[PDB]
Amino acid sequence: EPDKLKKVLDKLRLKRKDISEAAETVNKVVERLLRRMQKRESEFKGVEQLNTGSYYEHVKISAPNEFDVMFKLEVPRIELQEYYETGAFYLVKFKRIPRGNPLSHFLEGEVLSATKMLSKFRKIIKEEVKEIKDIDVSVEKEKPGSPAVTLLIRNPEEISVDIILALESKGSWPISTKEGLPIQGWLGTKVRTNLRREPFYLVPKNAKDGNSFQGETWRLSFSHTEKYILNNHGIEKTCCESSGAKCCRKECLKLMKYLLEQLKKEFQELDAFCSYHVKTAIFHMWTQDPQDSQWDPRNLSSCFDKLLAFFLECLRTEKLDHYFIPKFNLFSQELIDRKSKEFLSKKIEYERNNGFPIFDKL
Amino acid sequence: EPDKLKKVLDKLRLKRKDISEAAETVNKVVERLLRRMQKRESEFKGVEQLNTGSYYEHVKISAPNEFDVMFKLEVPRIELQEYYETGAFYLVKFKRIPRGNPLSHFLEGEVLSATKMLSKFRKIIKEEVKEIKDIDVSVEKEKPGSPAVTLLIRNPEEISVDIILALESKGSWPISTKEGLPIQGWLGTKVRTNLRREPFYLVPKNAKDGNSFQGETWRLSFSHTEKYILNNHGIEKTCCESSGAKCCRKECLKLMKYLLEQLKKEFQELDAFCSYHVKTAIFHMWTQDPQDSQWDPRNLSSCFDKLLAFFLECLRTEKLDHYFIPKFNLFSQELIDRKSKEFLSKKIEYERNNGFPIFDKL
Amino acid sequence: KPHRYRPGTVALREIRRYQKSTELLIRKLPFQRLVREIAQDFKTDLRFQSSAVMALQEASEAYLVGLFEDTNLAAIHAKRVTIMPKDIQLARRIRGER
Amino acid sequence: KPHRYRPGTVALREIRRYQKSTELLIRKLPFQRLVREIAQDFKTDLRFQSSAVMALQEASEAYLVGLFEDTNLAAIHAKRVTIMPKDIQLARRIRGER
Amino acid sequence: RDNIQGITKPAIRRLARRGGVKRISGLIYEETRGVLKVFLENVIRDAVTYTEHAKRKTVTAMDVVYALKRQGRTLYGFGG
Amino acid sequence: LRDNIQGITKPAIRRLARRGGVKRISGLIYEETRGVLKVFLENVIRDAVTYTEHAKRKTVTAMDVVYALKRQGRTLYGFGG
Amino acid sequence: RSRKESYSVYVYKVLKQVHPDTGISSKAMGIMNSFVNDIFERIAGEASRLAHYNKRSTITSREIQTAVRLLLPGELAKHAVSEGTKAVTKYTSS
Amino acid sequence: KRSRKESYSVYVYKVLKQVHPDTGISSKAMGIMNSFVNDIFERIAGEASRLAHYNKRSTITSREIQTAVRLLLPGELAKHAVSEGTKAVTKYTSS
Amino acid sequence: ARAKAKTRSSRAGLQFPVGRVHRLLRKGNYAERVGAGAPVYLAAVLEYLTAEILELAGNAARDNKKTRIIPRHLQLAIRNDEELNKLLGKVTIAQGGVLPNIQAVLL
Amino acid sequence: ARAKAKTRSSRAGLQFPVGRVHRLLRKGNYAERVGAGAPVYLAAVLEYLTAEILELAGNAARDNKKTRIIPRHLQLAIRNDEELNKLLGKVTIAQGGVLPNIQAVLLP
DNA sequence: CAGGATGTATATATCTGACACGTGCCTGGAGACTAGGGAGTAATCCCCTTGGCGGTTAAAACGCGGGGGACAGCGCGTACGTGCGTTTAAGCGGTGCTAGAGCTGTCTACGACCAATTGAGCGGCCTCGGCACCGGGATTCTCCA
DNA sequence: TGGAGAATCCCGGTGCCGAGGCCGCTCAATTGGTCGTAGACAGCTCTAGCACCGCTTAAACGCACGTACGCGCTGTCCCCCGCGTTTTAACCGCCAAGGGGATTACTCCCTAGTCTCCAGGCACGTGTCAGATATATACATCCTG
Ligand SMILES: [Zn+2]
Ligand SMILES: [Zn+2]
Repeated sequence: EPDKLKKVLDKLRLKRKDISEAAETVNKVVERLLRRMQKRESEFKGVEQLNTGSYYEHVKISAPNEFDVMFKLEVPRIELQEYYETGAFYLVKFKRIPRGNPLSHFLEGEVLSATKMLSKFRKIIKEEVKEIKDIDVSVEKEKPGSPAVTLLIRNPEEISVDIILALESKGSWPISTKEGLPIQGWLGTKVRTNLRREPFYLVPKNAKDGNSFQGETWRLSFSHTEKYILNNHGIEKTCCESSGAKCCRKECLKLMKYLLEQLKKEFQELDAFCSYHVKTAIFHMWTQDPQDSQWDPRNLSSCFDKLLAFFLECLRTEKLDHYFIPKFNLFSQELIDRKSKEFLSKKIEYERNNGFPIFDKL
Repeated sequence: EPDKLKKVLDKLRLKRKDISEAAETVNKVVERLLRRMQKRESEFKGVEQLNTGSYYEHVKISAPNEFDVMFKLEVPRIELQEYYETGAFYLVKFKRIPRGNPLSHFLEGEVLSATKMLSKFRKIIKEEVKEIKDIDVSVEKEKPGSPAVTLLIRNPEEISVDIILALESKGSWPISTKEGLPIQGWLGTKVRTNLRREPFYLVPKNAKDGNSFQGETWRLSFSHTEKYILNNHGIEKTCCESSGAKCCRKECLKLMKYLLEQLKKEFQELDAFCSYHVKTAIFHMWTQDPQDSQWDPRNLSSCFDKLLAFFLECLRTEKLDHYFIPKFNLFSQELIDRKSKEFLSKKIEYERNNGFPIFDKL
Repeated sequence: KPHRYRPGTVALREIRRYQKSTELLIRKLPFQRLVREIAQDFKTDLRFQSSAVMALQEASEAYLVGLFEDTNLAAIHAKRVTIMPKDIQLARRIRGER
Repeated sequence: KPHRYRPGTVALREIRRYQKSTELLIRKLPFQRLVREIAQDFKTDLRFQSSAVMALQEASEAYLVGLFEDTNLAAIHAKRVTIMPKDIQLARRIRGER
Repeated sequence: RDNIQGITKPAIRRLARRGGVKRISGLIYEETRGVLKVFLENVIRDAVTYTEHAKRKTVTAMDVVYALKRQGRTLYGFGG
Repeated sequence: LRDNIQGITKPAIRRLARRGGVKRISGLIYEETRGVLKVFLENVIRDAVTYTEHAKRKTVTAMDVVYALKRQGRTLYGFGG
Repeated sequence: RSRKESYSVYVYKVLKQVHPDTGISSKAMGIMNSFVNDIFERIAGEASRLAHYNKRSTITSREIQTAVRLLLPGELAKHAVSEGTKAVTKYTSS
Repeated sequence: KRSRKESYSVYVYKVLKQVHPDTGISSKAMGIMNSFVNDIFERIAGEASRLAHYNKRSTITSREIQTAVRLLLPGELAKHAVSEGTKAVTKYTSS
Repeated sequence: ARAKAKTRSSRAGLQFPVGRVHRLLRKGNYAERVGAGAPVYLAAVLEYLTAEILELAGNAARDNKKTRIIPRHLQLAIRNDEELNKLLGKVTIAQGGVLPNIQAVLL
Repeated sequence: ARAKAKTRSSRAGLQFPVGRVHRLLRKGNYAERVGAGAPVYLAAVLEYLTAEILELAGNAARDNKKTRIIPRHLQLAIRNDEELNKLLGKVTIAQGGVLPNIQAVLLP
């Protein structure tokens, strides 16, 4: 029933009112800090914040003791060396560079040492944190497995912020993305060309350890395109605003998202199925969704059982070819085990057949 | 006897006192005229008088109704084309000339038309003669066989002057003159090199008509060298002046010269044996004369019978290889007939055995 | 008075558009007239395709605009703003063309 | 006072003798020191005949004296008498060497 | 039959503007006319010599390419 | 063996520029000259090293140097050419 | 009956290799064809002069690589040396 | 072993005597002349190569030599060389 | 009984020809014999340089927001690199344009 | 048989080697067949040119009052002619000297 | 400063003609073999390059004066930027046509190639002649009156 | 105007050495005979250079307004140049030594060349899409007051 969905939606809205104050103090202090970064001499002179918006549909969020702000940094000519032949991760090397790139001491031979730059970046950020202490801020040293520099802030509550560096690249738009992002018929090739004219990112994240290089393996990142396609989801692109026929796409988005949030926080065996899964899932649903009539609050329940049906259909077929990378079928047993998926289907059936019992609470 | 030689010498001196006044009026008016030539616009802008001195030993002279003044005119790069394979006459052609030589209309194709330039030169000289008439001067038109522009002058007596153009050339010092002018042992190679460093001339004179080009056949001319070797005849070069032992070379020179003058003026069959013959003859006598003791007024008669003996020895051998051109044996029957030479020897014997009867007169 | 522009300003926008543009600024007719005019000296009575003519216009325009930038910098070093012939002469000189 | 010569005068006679002369004005020792100094960068441990060294001194002297006359004429067009670096820069520029 | 005055002064001005010029002395037009004339004379003389040994009556473009090449003015985009 | 670049004595430069026909000699031009001269030398000697190396010699001849000038379009005579 | 060879095939091959997303105006096609040909001409004449200096009768890749080094600007030469050497050694193992 | 080398100094001296047998000479300038001769011949030879390529010809004749020099040399010089060349070849046809 | 063609381009794992190239080599009047690895070396260097160019070409073109390749892009890219412009200085380009540039003294 | 060996240069009436030239031609790796008059043609060309050279060389030399030859007067004569200088523009010469001239502006 | 008018990037829609595929063909590249001779290396030798030790003398570096050429700045005048209306000649399309470049055959002189023998020029020794070179008188020179 | 050393040209003798002449000899030219073929005509077929003929239209030119750019000039002020002192260090010649390039033989390998099949590019033809044209909106600028 859509009324229970609106009440939990309003719960998310009240939580968003808490996150406004909290994350706004957070956004101002990292804006201050990043301002300090540009006057501080480094190889990170030009490193500015990558905004993705502030909404729950605009930042990937959890427990109030954690936050995330995306940072951008431009990069010169970069060759793309695949090690993850599924198509999800690459290596980090340059091109010719006649001028001479000022990171040779950071260059492991020809590869780029993500370890050294992350080390020195944590060094200079803690250096600057102890240089000026207007607001109560300190760097937290967590385990060297997740390269997200957490900054504990005692204003107003203990708000940590996962500082992560994303690299602005105009390099290639690789061959893995050739037959990626199909919007030719449903949306248009015109926009698609304009979109692929723009830059892109890669996130340094230590994947599965079947590799010589850990941390120096980097996953693809296109968050600008994701916020673009977020504000341009419907067949009429002027939607999510007052001028279009208001759908339930962001609605069902947050529903399934925080359903899975509550589901992993109450079933702690299943944690690998991160946020990107449902994102590529709804992308493929959309590319097979031709009609807008099946996306509206009147059809909210119909379209939501439709979404459940589509996702469970992808599970039984065991194929989820990625949107940007259809060669990379992210439904691979090597990273996400089968029996986990079976119990995941069982928890979906639990939520399904019992009138969604984890949302009678608030 | 040397006294009769001195009396006819003094006769030549009195005649030279007449020629002083006559030829001095002549020299001043052609100096005036030649001055007028340089201000008159022509291809003959730079055409100045080639001085050879004024003495009887310095100008080739005859009857007082004729005189001669040598004119010089510089020339650019000139190839030397031999037609007279004896080695006495050549053709008249240029070299490459990148700038462009301003005589193409005068150039018969590649050959130089001596006819046209001589025509236009006679034109401009008669033009200038009728332009200014200070002294009584007029151009005489004689037969087109001798290219010497005679200028009749009524001041004081009728003095004609054979105007002839000599061309100052720095072109080649041709291969005909390689083994020419041997002074290496008797005089010196040092001077010889310095001499051959200097320029030279060629006289336009219509030779024997076994040729397509008449007038355009040109004979070699080195009058500067001749006046040089005249003032430098002896083994001590400071002779003919007051500082050296006075020889009889100019003496015997004029003796044989005007002996042959009187001889052809009393025997009119023999006229081809011009002045150059005895000049090359005395040159070869000198190159076979090692001693100065046999050139002095005490040895005047001895050396003069010696000169007669040397010349008659050259006649019986029938060879007189030219000084500048030893390949060119000027004792060639084609230009000077044998029976003429025999009667010439007979007239020499006439002068010889009869105590020189043509010099008891004055 | 109302929009009468100062010198150089208009020329600045012009230079902007020009260095942005690539096409030619020549009416090809008198140009090829001069082509055949120079050509006939060596030999007349010859035809040609327009492709070569356009190539000529291209290469000539290219060479002269290169000279324009060189003489421009020359006058710059000369610390002036208006052109002169002597810089052009010295340009040809330094390249040994004169 | 008695024979103290004015500027340039002495330099004029010098320029006369210099343009009349052809020999070099270089002590060859520090020159070839710099030769091996530049050489060792790419690779050390190499010998050479003095002929090539003299050829180097010749060609280098030639190139620089050509630049001297070019920069001289450049300053001439610049209407000055003393040298400057900008003409040299523009010389290299017009030849595309910078 | 001159056509050298056919290169109109404002066209020359436009060209010089593309060459980056602020102010333009009024004397330079005949100067550049002559200099470009000399240039064209060189090029056209080379191309005609080419065309002659090519035994042709018309003229092609590849001869011109060789002319520019041999004058150190290497250009593409016209075949070859 | 250091500071041979300052072995280029200023009066040598002065006399050289005199043969080059210049009149007054600004005090700054010597290090400019040294640098431009130096980069010219380097432009020659890199290819010269490459020459002798492909020639498999531990030595340097003059013909390689000639060929360097050739490829640089600065062809010289007087040393065999 | 006037088949002519071109390299637009291989140009387009390498093009789609590094960038399979681009059209072209065919002017540039012949530009690069003519270009690479002229380059190879320099190389061929160069190696000819070398083999003359070396008094040889044929050409291998050693003289090629050295002439490259002699003619090419900076680290690009070392790059291309790596490229050629590794591809030839690869090809010998075939 | 001894490697008897080619040099045009013989023929240089020959032509030298053919025009100026009076004049002495050095050997440095001699090598300069030999070298320069080789260079211009290389220019002309590579040219004639590229031209016979442009006409797809397996052979090079005197006409091509003539056109090559004419394409290389300026004005009157070219005409004179044409004259000399044509003359001596026609002579050689008559031996 | 054939051994159906495995191209020497594939046998060196490249796009550029080896047969056509080797043909042009022997038919170039350079040498009588020509070593087999010389076309391989050649085709490799030239393909590498080619791709290097085309890389920056596509770079410029996409920066210019165009669909196909025009000379302007090429002239820009070539002159926006030392080693290219070092090795490609005196080449000239039809419809390539000039690098826009103005000395600060002109302002 | 076995008549006296005769130079083809005599049959061209010139002073250049025809056998050596045609050999080096065939050692020059240009073509497949070689037109019989082409070496003679080129040789006659080269003879006329070197004549033009050595002519003005000795001219200049005697104008310096000299017997033997040095690169100075050679380079002078080069930089004095129009056609040859333009032909031999970028040529460099060991101890050739500079062509002396001074601008009238540098003069008082 | 502000407005205002011009200049320019942005956005839509349209058409066309360039550009990517499709296909048949047959022209030159892989397969397989043999020749046979060019390049790689083995030993040797010889010459030549670098090291180095000791004078010398010319050149270079360093101090010093001076005037002069550069330069900062100041009036001026004109000619070159900025608009405008009139002529005009560049470009569009069509039509055509014909001369000339490409194709194909064929045959024919002609150069490539092999043998013997020769002489010429090239490596190396003798030699005189230009020819620096230092000395010593002749002739511009210019800064001073 | 001189003058007065200062450079700069002109004759003398002397080492000196090197440019040119002579001997041996070797390999490359010459002669003749062979053969395959390159181009030389010789016609036969499309195309594109000239040529015109109207027709439009923005470019050229001619005009006037004005200002600011070189030009000429004045003070001034370091900076090259002319001169002397020391130093310094490049040449002039020696010897060692070793190394490295030039030379021979032998072998190997690899391409030239033959012959066989195969597919690769090209000529041609179509379907579609990139940006020009035209229009219109919104901002960037300069210019005075
Ligand atoms: Zn919404
Ligand atoms: Zn006397």
